[PDB]
Amino acid sequence: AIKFENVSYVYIGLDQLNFSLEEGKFIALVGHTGSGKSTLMQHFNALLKPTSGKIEIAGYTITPETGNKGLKDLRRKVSLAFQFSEAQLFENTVLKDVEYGPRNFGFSEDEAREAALKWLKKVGLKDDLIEHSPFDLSGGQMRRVALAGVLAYEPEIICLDEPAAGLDPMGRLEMMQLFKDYQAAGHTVILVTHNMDDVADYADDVLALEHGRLIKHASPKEVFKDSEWLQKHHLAEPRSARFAAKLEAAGLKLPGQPLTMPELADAIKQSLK
Amino acid sequence: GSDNIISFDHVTFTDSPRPALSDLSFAIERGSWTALIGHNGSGKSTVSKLINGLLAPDDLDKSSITVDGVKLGADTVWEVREKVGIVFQNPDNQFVGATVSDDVAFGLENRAVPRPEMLKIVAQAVADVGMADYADSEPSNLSGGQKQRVAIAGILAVKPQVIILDESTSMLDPEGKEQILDLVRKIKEDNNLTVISITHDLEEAAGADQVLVLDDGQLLDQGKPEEIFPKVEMLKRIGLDIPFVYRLKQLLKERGIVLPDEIDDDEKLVQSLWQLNSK
Amino acid sequence: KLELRELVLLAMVIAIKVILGQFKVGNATLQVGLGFIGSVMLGYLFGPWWGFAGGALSDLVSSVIFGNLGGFFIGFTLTAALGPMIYGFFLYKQPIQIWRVIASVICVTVICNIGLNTLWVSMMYGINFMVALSSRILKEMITPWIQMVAVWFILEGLSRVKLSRKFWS
Amino acid sequence: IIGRYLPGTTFVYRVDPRAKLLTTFYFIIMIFLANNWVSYLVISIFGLAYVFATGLKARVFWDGVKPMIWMIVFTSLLQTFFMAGGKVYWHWWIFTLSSEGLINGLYVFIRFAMIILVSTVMTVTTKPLEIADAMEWMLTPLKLFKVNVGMISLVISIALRFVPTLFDQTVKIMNAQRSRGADFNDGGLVKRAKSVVPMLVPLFIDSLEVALDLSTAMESRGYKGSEGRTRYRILEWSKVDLIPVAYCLLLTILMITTRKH
Repeated sequence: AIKFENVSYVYIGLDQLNFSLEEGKFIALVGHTGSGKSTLMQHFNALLKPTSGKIEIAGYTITPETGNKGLKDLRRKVSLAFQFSEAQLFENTVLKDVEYGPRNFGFSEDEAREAALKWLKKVGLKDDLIEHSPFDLSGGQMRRVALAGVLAYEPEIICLDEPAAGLDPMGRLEMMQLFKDYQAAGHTVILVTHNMDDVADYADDVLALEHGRLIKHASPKEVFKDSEWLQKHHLAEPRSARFAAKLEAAGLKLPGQPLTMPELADAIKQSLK
Repeated sequence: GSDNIISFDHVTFTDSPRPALSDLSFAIERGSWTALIGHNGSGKSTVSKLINGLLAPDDLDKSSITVDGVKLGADTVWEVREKVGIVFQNPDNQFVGATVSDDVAFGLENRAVPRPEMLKIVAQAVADVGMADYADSEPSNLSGGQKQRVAIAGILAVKPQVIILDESTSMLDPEGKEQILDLVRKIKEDNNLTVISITHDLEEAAGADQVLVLDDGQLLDQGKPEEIFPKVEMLKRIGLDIPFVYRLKQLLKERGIVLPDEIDDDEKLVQSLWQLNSK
Repeated sequence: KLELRELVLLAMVIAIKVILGQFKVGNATLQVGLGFIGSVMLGYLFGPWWGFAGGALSDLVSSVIFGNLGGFFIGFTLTAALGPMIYGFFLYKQPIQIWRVIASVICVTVICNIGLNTLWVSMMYGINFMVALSSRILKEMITPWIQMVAVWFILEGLSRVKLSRKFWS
Repeated sequence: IIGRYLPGTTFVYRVDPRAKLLTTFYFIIMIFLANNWVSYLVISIFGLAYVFATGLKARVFWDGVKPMIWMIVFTSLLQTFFMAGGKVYWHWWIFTLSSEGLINGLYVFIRFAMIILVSTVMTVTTKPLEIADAMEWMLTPLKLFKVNVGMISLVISIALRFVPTLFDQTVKIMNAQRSRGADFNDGGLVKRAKSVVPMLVPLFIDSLEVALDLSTAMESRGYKGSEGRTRYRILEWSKVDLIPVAYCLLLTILMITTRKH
């Protein structure tokens, strides 16, 4: 699991985070801008150490006096994909760029190549664009190459800061389904996002932050249960939730909680029958 | 009548085999909000640079871009860039000044506006967007929505006739996109101007007066949002995610609940389900 | 001769040089600053003359936003200008070669760090030239070889971007 | 580490940055003139009068001195052992500590102190944008060589506006590479030198993107060159700027008169 035991960070800041994310779920990390989502994300792989408290992630204890050695095996298991992760592309070819991570984490040149080729197939990159320069690709292709570079060494836990931002709707759907398949294969996906439709569609657990404190840790149905609480705590609903609220305001009784759009359509159909 | 006129443009984008825009011909009506939607390779990324003259069309004899009666040539680009102001995509990559007031003043310094008039105009434009309390703030201390507000203020300070929002909200959080669109709407009907949106956000295009649809450099289809978004298969096959109301109507139609195509916004769908629940 | 796009790129490389001059590498015994990397980008991408201008302006910018640590003296501005000019004499519009990297780092070390920066220290602090040199000889007899190795790998990194679509020229 | 300015309300903060930067340069020039103990005493009283007239605490000056205090003492001891003369204390094979050596070491220590103290006042007591404006003002006599000074000022202003942005980008890039296994502080010489490409190449790619975007935005907003433009942010002289010229003319007279020639 990922246990945070009274975790704080100062100098954008965290204050007494207590949660236990279980292994194998799709966790959404929500909250307003500046609520400390990026700080918590960087705490997941000890880029930032806590000022007080313990982190139990991937069999590793992270403490305020945690050194900078032994983080290679932590970062081999816990991977972060930063926002605009295509910025980090630097290598001569696409394949060398993807296998930079595995070769960093002790993969052999044969193992890193096979891992890179598998994950370049998985992120949906064309086979001829392998051995091209990373700077000669399109924006979506560079995003896919960056996502393959952080998934090639098969991390146990992957933390994503807006991984499908600014993408084709089919490309956005394909990336979110890539992460859903990756979680369905036995891994933990943490999605730091401001979108709420993907939180409704894919997340099993939701971490809500507000000014650096954990304000809710529940399923998306329980997080989006009441609209007053989210508006008070600077959180948005999915559009299906807002439309269900507009239907209840009119007076249509909707069975279940319609967080997604097919669920909302099914609720409208059954509410008409 | 029409403010911007494009007739038969081609841009081959400096080695590229295929032209990004191919025989493109549209007109932008004066005083309207027109949205250009399309895929990331539809050619709409070059339209704003073509309108203000930063890019030239492939053949000047057979192409014609007229802005407010002023044809674009190599010489009239500065007459056009005082009519057209573009808000670009990245908020801090268009933030040229050291502070908010210095960034808004940049376009006025280019026009050699005298400094006291410049001070009054900059203060008024900074107060026009919601940024009067941040006039001395460096861009490193601003959010993307605030820097987009400063970009809109700097464009607005020099009194243009057209604002072009070229993917302006595409790097913002959802709470910033709403604020920027509301601000641009307030600015538009407070300054009697035309807004052109190049966007992949189709909730922005749903509020437009006109929607131009681009597909591989061709003007695919044209019209109001209430007659662009009901045709769902075309926007599906050109890789465009239709707004919430229209894909909800599509899901309900796939579930047997047929709804008229003249429902354009969500409350209309609320009543359209109310009377169908009433019967 | 330099368009607005190249002017803004020169400002970016000046900013990069300032940021890299704030960076250090190596263990606690051996700290090597990274500003020579910005000197090499200034000389490699813009030539000797715009490299000279960029080095002088980078000294001014770094003095503005980090304080000019040595003092406030235009001799250090001249030295910071002269570095990228030598890198532009040796590396601008040239194929990447071992001898060019070695010779450029030697010429920058001898002309700027060993020779002229020692002259400014002896002029400012009133000491003899040999006293300033002995105060500075040990770092500048170790850092040239580290700089040669680093500059070598910088140049294929800068080359693979110049051959990419991102480089407009 | 970006911000070095510490706010205050003393008259030094009201002095024009052109006057303060000229006073800094002139104080370096007057430090060149100090050779005997009377001139070093005069330049020390003037520098300490400036420092006490800023009203700052001694800790900001100590932070200014801290990085090169070992360079200061090494240079001071090297001047102690080279220009030795007169008395002898603790004599060695070549090393000889002397009275003349100790006063020469004191002289070079005083010079290091007065250089650093006055330049720390320049950095701390005026805002970086104002220092940039003063430098643009001092590059004005380069117009005699037909050097485009407005172009230089534009390059300087863009570089200053984009140092914190590209520093955030550098830290972000390094964190993104470290997350997938990069070490920027281990490995030996070749491994360390290869490790700066994962930092520099994304930085140069980002700089190219920013340069294209910013030049596009500037040309969209009507920037056709530095000529024919007005200025929004001006520097204005005032009566408090007569204090630096009285401070510099009085220092000049005592420098010329009290030095041994």
